[PDB]
Formats: sequence, C-alpha cells, structure tokens
Amino acid sequence: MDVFLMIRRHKTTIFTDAKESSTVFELKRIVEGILKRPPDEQRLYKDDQLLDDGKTLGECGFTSQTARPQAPATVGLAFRDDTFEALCIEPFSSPPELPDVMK
Amino acid sequence: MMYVKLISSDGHEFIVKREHALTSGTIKAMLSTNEVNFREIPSHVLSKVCMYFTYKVRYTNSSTEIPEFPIAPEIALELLMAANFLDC
Amino acid sequence: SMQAARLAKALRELGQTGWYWGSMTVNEAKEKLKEAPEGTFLIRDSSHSDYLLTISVKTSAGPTNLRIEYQDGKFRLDSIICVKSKLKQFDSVVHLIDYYVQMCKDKRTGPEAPRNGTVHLYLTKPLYTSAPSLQHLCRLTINKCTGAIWGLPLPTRLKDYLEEYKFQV
Ligand SMILES: CCc1cc(CNC(=O)[C@H](Cc2ccc(OP(=O)(O)O)cc2)NC(=O)Cc2ccc(F)cc2)ccc1F
Repeated sequence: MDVFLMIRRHKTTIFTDAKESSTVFELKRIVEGILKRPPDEQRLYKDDQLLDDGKTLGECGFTSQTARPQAPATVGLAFRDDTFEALCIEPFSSPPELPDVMK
Repeated sequence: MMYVKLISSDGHEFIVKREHALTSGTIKAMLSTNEVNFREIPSHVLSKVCMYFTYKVRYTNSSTEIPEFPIAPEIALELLMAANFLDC
Repeated sequence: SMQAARLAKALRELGQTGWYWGSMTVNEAKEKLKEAPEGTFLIRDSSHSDYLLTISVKTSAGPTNLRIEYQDGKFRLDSIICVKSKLKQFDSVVHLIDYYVQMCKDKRTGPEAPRNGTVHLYLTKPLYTSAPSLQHLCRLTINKCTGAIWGLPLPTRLKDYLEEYKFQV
C-alpha cells in the first residue's frame, strides 16, 4: 500500500507519501501544489531512468517494503523554458569521523 | 500551510507536512513566514530528523508493528544534540 | 531506603523503554504477538498477586509468558523454571532484559533449547507501544557503540541523559 518518498531537486527535498497504486502523474500533481510548476513542465526519475507518467509507482518499482517512512525512496525531479534541464541532485553534507571510543 | 520548509545550515531545504513538523516541541512553539532556518543543523542530520517526523506520525498507534528506526553510528552524536534542540 | 530508591529507579527506567505495556492481559499479549517474528518480546504487568511483571515473547510454537520475580531488592526470572543459582539477579529489570537480549545477540544462546536444563530465553527485538523519542533512539545507538559516555564530545547535560538509561534495548 503506502510508499514513502523524498522528492529531490538540486537542494530541495519534499517528504511525501503515496499509494503503491498511485500513478506517476498523481505524483507530479503533488509537486505542482508545493512548487507551483505544472505537471507537463516536470520530469521524474528513479535513479537514472525516466518514469512514464501513466505507470503506477508499483510498476516503477516503489514497493512498500522498499519505501518505508524511516527509509524513504528517492525520486529525482527535473524542471522544464524550451529545454528540460538535466537531473541534478545536490548531496547532503557528510558526517564527521566516528570518535575513537565509538569505533 | 499544509507544508512547511525547513532549511539546514548548508542551505538544504526540506519540505514536510506541517502536521509532521509539529512533533518537534521547539518547532511547535515557533509555528504554533512558513520557513524555519536551522543555522546550526547540517543537512545530513536534518534529513534524518525529517524521516523521524514521518516515522513518528505513522507509528503513534500500534495497530502496525512498529519497525526499527536505523541510525548510523556516525550521526548519532549530532542527531542526539539536534533531537534535544528540537525537543523530539 | 536504599532498596526503595533502587526500585523507584528500576520503574523509571521501565517507563523509558517504549516496550512496557503496563496493564495488558495474557490474551491481549497473545494477540499482539501472534504475527511477530520469533524472539519478539514485551514486558507487562503480571496479573498474578505475587509478581510485579511478566515477559511475553513469541516462540516458534506461538506466544509464551515468563514471570519476573522481585525479592530483597533484586530481580530475576521466575524461580519456578530453574534453580535460582542459574537465574542471574539484577537491581533493574531493564538490565535483566538487556542481559538476556545481549546473550542472544552474542550468539551465546540460540532458539534451540539447551539439553542440560539451563535457562532457555530467546529474545531478539522488543515490541514498541509507540515510536520512542528521537533522543532515546540516539541514546540506544550510542549505548550499542560504547559504555564510556563520559569521554564523549558532548555537553554534560546530554551525558546526564545518556546516564539515565545505559541499555542497548
Ligand atoms: C520461553 C519463555 C518461558 C516459558 C516458560 C513456561 N511458561 C509458562 O508455562 C507460562 C506460565 C504463565 C502464564 C501466564 C502468565 O501471565 P500472568 O499471569 O503473569 O499475567 C505468566 C506465566 N504459560 C504460558 O505462557 C501459556 C500461555 C500462553 C499464552 C496465553 F495467551 C495463555 C497461556 C518457562 C521458561 C521460559 F523461558
């Protein structure tokens, strides 16, 4: 059923959830409410692969087992003037080295 | 207003449901603009905090078996201080 | 009394666990454990006059129950099951649980029953009543990494927090 996701673009991350039966188009409709960019001006990716707007998240691979609230799956987001931009996701800072006591 | 934006110290923005952000007692005081700037919490810590907001809201009840919340040893010192700063 | 003070603290720690279910009947525990993996456990009040607390745990055969005894300031597993010299005593009941959990994590005990009549308690993961705080989840992780919290790069206020609950479960 429920699938939990991080929708990521550059330095922006959306925490949202959907149903495994939800479509990709339903996902872009979520993006529009929060980011005010219409669905046709959107591209969504799982890893380096573009997602067909009419598929369910399930048929894209987002299972409940793999998209948990404590470990959400990542969806990449690219925006469209005439050209669609390249998918680009800025990484989080890296953790410091573990102190010796804790190693 | 259904969502709020939380910004880490290295400039990452996290958009989460406003109801979710309220699990933090510190955030609930300020919110109860729609953005909060954490100028001492980095993104590797703040992202994990947001995952906890999700997990906490999903798993308040116990009609589902509550799974474990994995925390890498490397963030746990900083995550502790963040969790204590945000009161969650 | 120094006894009564140690028992108050024992009960304080218990409230921190997130897996203390308070007043829960044996049949509610059996229902709540029915679909859980082998070794899943919780602690709850005993419905028996002479016992404070009972462990409920999923075995391969289904949920079973094991009472905890308190006598002269110390906790141990019910002495009905084995000779008391084989049932280690503890000042806190969370520590009792932690011990048996670490025993199984360390593979010093498995789900197969021993043949020489010693204590056979297979415990893996607790059943949480609700999502614990993020602070407590971090405390659990630091406890699984080290016991030397006073040398940690942390404010004294947060070392006092870690000191209130030193267990790995
Ligand atoms: C692996 C844990 C372990 C267990 C033992 C033997 N254990 C028992 O034979 C317990 C006694 C018992 C009963 C009730 C109770 O609950 P309480 O009265 O204290 O609330 C506390 C103890 N029998 C049951 O579990 C049967 C039962 C199960 C589910 C149910 F729904 C109703 C009844 C020895 C060593 C061990 F390591």
